[PDB]
Amino acid sequence: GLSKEELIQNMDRVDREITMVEQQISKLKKKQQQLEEEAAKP
Amino acid sequence: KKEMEERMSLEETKEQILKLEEKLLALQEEKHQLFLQL
Repeated sequence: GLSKEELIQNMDRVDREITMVEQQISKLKKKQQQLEEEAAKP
Repeated sequence: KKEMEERMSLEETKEQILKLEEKLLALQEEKHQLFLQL
């Protein structure tokens, strides 16, 4: 390890990057609703 | 039948949403690597 503190700070920065990629999938999932709702309409 | 050409375009959009599942799972695997050194 290194100092049980400098390595712990790196884990908090990696968790913030997962929220950005996860937020893009939530917005893309709602977009599918409009495309799935427009394709089901008569 | 009819009303099928619109269903073919939705299949292409699902391929981009399915790839996000592999990109979102790879991001969580990166943080797991830090635990091995934590």
